[PDB]
Amino acid sequence: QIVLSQSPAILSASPGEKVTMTCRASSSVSYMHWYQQKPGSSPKPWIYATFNLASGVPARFSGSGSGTSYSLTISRVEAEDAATYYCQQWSSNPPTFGAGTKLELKRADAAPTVSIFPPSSEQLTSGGASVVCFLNNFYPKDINVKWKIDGSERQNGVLNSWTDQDSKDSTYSMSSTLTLTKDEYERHNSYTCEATHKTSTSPIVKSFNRN
Amino acid sequence: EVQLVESGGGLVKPGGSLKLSCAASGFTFSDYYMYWVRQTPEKRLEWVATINDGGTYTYYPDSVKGRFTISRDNAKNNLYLQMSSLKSEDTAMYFCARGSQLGRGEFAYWGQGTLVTVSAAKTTPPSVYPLAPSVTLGCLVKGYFPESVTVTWNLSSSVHTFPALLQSGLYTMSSSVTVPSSTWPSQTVTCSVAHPASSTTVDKKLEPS
Amino acid sequence: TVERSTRMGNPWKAFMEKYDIERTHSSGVRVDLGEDAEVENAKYRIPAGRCPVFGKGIVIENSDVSFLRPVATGDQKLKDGGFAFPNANDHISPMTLANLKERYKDNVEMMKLNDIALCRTHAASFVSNYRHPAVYDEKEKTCHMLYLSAQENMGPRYCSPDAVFCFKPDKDESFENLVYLSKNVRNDWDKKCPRKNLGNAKFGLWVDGNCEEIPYVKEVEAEDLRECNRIVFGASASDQKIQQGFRQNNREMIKSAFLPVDNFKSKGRGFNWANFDSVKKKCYIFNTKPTCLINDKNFIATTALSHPQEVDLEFPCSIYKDEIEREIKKQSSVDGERIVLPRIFISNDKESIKCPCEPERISQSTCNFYVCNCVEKRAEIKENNQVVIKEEFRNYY
Repeated sequence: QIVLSQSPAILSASPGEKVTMTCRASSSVSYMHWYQQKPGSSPKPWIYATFNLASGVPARFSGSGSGTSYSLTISRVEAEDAATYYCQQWSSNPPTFGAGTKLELKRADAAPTVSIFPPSSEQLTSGGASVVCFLNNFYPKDINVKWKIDGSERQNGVLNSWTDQDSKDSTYSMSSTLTLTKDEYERHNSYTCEATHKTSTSPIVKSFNRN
Repeated sequence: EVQLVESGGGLVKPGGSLKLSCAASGFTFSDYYMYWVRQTPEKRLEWVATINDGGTYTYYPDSVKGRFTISRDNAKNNLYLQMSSLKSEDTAMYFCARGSQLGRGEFAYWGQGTLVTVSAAKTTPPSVYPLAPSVTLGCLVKGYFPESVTVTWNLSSSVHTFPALLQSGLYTMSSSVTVPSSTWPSQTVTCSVAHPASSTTVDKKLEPS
Repeated sequence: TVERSTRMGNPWKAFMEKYDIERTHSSGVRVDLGEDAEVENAKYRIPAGRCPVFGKGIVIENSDVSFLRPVATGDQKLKDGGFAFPNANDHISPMTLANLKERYKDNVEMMKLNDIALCRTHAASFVSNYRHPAVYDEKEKTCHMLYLSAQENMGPRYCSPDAVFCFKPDKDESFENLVYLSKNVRNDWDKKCPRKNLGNAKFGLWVDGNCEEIPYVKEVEAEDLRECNRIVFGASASDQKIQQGFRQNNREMIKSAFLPVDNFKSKGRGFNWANFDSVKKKCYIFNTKPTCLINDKNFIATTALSHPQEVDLEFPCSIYKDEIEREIKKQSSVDGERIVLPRIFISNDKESIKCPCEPERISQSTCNFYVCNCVEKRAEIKENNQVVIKEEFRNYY
């Protein structure tokens, strides 16, 4: 097994910048192929054999190297380049790939559209109760979320899932999901998804009542 | 254009068996080599197997020696992969792939992929719960296993599918959508949630106010 | 079932032995002065090449006279006659090919020889190890014995613009049908020395199971194949007072005219090979013996010894398929046996290679060769075009 070492693992970059990502083999190699992968699709061939760009790829991209050091090079980044990039060799058997380099993109620091929602009408009558909150179109990616029941944070039943970076604008989105039983849902009144982002300082609260 | 379409993935117990299929079209299938490539949950691409033009020589790594068996029905343009003595290390999205006129060991064409989940836990149907209050909406999809499930609505540029998280054995995900606030409930919105592994489809209309 | 061999051979060894010019010629091409011989008393150097030189001849400077005309005798002053034997009677030189078959009619093995061999065998019969070099004109089927063994005389003192006799060897169109012959040109030259140019081919180096390009080469401008075959002959292996003796009809001093007497003989080492590109009109010369052909339709592999025009179009396309299928003589079908495949990653048959990925169909190959790249080679081309075992696999071989 030839061990290909991609570095950096993450590469944030504003639209306009020339940005490069590295790939490093254990034993020597003749040439290195590269692949782009957007989320929810198989990786497409991007550069064939060090230098030669594949069919349909923008000429803004570029590639180079020798022996063990190889390097994909963008001349000017765009929001459509927001993808994970993989280097691969088949100059010694078995063929091997790198871990990956996730190109993120920068943007003007936008705040989310927060919107708390109650549990569904059906979920209650034969099961527990799941209180929900969405945070759509924001940047940067880290965003703290607190679930306060009667001025008291629950913490245990919360699951937190982020989206991939959107290919059009370059924002992120999140869906926080608080979980309870139908009994302990009916023991409390206040339900708030307080969200702490770098845009405000003071948190974006979003509450309801059930009277 | 070149067309690769995988099928026949799902839940399998650790130690059992499964066979895959890969339909081929838009090129003379017998003139090319065919391969198999997998991708882990950690997002690690790994070569699985190689087969030549006439199926006279196959090649495999020592990670799947003896267990795995690549094969091809050139008669009606198909590629397969038998998978004996399965393990949770083999849990991945599986891709068939094709070479090129250039002979440099490249992966020029890839199918969409087919998912093989290998856990001793059993199948479960989903629980489609609607989410009601420009305005945002959504559908919670809790208490299912294995992956995947795919939510489809009815404005998809303002649609976000949150990836699943293993809560406690069963996977839990949500999916949101934004519409003009005037166009609901006057135009009634509906999400639809397929679970191919359990082999069940469910849909729900969000109620107003 | 399909394991790969570790032994690193070459299928081209037999085919390419006639282009190993140091081995098969063993003397210089342009100027050929490889063997020493006594002439009267002192020791002199003369032609010793084991192969014929197709298209070679001596251009005399400031002369309408041919070098194939006789040596200038007595009253013929300024040495402006030529290099061949005096035209005394014509029972030793010149000869028609008809009169060689008439003279040596009764002899069995002389009549079995070819036209070039017959002329030479005859010409190296006249009396020491000194024999006279010959020139066989194929067009006119004539056998010219040369009296003057010399080839170049183009020194700094007596030759630049100003009776003293100047000359050099060259390949012009007037010399193309001639064949320069030492006393040692082997009678089996037809099956051991280069004649024809190899069409659909450039020379290369065997780097573990595939014929690769030579890195270190001299590019020059050549319009046709003739200009490339001329240039390489000028670059090729070279092994480099009298007026009063000449006009007395001296047998021994004229025989050793302009000859050197202390060993800078090439023994066939020099810029002897070239690859001609028909499309680019470039001629790539080099001084390491090639060990294979690359099958490229835009190229013609040529040497300084080769003919300036003739081209064998039939590349040996079966060479790889034959060597793979002979190396399955562990039978002495596949069910009981497994197969140890030899180290050959190029073949006209794709299935025969057993490549780990899709091989490269070479567009430029007339043979329709597939070339398997995705495989760890155990060799490389170091400095001076030296094929060497890689550091990683030094200890096994």
